[PDB]
Amino acid sequence: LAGIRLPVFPSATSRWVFEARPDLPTTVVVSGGSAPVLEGPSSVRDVLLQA
Amino acid sequence: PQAVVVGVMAGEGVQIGVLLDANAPVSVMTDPLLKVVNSRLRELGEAPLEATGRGRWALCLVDGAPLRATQSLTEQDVYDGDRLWIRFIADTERRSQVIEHISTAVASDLSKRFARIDPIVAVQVGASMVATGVVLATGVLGWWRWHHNTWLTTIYTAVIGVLVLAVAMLLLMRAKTDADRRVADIMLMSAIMPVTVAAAAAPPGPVGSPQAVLGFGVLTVAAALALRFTGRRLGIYTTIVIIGALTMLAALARMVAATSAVTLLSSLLLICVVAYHAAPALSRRLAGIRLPVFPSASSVRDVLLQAERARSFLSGLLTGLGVMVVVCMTSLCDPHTGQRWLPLILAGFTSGFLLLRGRSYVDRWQSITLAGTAVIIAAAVCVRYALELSSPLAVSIVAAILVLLPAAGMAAAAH
Amino acid sequence: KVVNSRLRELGEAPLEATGRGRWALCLVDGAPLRATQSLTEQDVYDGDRLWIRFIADTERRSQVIEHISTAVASDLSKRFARIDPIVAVQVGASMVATGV
Amino acid sequence: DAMRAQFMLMLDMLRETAQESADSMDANYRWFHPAPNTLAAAVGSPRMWE
Amino acid sequence: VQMIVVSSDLDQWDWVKWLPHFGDSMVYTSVREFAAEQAELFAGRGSFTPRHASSSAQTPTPHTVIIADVDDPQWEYVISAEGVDGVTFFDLTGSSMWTDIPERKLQFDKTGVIEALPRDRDTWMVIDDKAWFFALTDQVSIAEAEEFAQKLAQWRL
Repeated sequence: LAGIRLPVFPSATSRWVFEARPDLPTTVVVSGGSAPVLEGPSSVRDVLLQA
Repeated sequence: PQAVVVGVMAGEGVQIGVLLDANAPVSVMTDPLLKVVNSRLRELGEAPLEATGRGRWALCLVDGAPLRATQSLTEQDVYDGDRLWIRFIADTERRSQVIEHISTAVASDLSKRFARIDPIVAVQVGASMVATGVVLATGVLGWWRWHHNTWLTTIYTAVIGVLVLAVAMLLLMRAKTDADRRVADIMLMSAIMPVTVAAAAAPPGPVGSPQAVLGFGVLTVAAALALRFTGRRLGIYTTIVIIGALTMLAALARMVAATSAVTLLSSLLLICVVAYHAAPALSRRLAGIRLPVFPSASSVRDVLLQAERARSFLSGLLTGLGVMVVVCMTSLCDPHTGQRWLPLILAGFTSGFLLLRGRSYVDRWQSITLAGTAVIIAAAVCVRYALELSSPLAVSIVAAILVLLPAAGMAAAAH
Repeated sequence: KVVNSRLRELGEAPLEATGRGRWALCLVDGAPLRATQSLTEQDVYDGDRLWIRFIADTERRSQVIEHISTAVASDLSKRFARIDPIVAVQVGASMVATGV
Repeated sequence: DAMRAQFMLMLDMLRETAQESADSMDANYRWFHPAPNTLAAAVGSPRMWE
Repeated sequence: VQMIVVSSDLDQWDWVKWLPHFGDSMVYTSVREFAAEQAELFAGRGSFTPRHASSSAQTPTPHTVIIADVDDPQWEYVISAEGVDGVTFFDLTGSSMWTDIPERKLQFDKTGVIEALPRDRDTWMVIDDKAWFFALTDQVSIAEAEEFAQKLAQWRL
């Protein structure tokens, strides 16, 4: 119900790439302290709300 | 209007009076202001303020909220005579942390945000469970006395009082901490109920006026005795003493001789009406009684202890009077006896008095309990006139009345 | 003179005051500087900030200090005080909710 | 499933080892390159013109 | 380190007055003006040469930083000669002569995210020809700048 999604399996049709280009970081904002900041990838941040 | 005088708080607690420029932006003043306080601390011979690692100097309200660096002191809600705080705020910048596998991620994050069960809390649960168990036991034991005149109720309840009080005494003597005291207090308060009904059930024959005199008496005594030796939970014990005391006066009168309950009910209501004015004095004199000491927070200690004790007595006293008025008021009005409209309007004006009087006390809970005491009476009267003398108009009208009553006040205040 | 001259070039009104008193330099807290001593005698260096002020005869300054723990003063400001409108709104909402 | 369970446990311990090393770099880099807004208060410290 | 500014919008650089790093034994309106006073000293010798930590002990101590805010075409003399060692230029105009080299260009998105070519942490050398995400911008106001400069202006050797 909370949408926790278990990882998807590769279906045995491709080899593993040990080092693809890393995942892009995400930014956050606050109105009064208008200076933006960054803290991490989208796939990871959601889990903290999901739990 | 070019400058304003304010008291500034500095390191470890020194307060210094300063006259600030009313229109320059606050960020321009924070730097030279720090210099001045250091000069005074050095002349005083104290250690000057110093930075620690990474952070910045800020000027905040005593609540800690920082002032906007670009705004002028006059632009903000700062007036001459106010007080401010200069403070050092550390840097929060740091590396982030990621976890790749969702199961481990869930466990790690979730265990920091919440507190798990432990042996300290476990005991309070058990103590509360046994307390509920015994109040149910007296409930069933008390109900039997209403159909049978045998000695069973007093005999059985007596042993319960002894057993519960016995455990409570040991806990009270061996106690060391607030948690332990919570457990002990819960157990002790639970002993009052069985001991009380054990006595009131002893006089044989059908239940009535003669039995009432014993019950409310010992109850009042028990609460007073516990309050005298314990010195904790002042408010609740105070409330029990008041309802027990006033009920005992009526019971004795009713037991000896009383022409009607209406006479007694009217008398109590009148006493309570004047008692509200006496409540602040009672609290104030009661605070002088000598009983042990346990704080909720060298000469200052005595003043604060006295202040919180007095405040505590007032809330309980106010509560006890509130309980009595609603019981009496709802019993006094009637939809069939004579001028049915006379007590309704009288109750309204009586409610208005408390509704207005709530403003005389600054305390949040004290003002709220007073306010709440008025609202409940109005609703209760409508319910009485809705159950009895029942008809479509009455219920329809009572619903309209009850829904509009609070709505008008809230809307006028919030919009 | 140069400050008033510069203010006029900016289109700002020059420094002026009425009543018995005098013009002198002051610190951010309003304390005036010594009239007979060098800026080198005083603790002044490049980049410091100063104010020009009119010292009226009516001027009075506290010049007194006191000690009380800041950690407690800050807590006591919220630990117990008078009621707030936001709370009244929440209670009001609860009352009307109780009514329906 | 037992091999799977054991395998997962071995991976967790490498995670912990990597994390401590990362904190040491953050501390060291921050120790030499603070955020620009904090530089004013540090002017008197010996870290200036270092 | 010593710093020089060549700019037409002098109102933006007014705060520079307090800093010591801009002094001499110094803001210019054009390359022709800068050429008469400053270039006579610096144009005398050298060209750029990427250095390294061990080599740092040999390069001369006063490193010079120059800020470009004028877009004068007269700069071609130093740009076509591939600069000089011990100097560094920042182009605030985005002129075509500076803008024709990806290995030296920083691009800003509407969100303040900067893009550039990837560089190696150990040698700082460029490792690829395609531009990518680089850093989130940090910035300070003129007031903050003058406030910091005044605090710095308090000290001397």
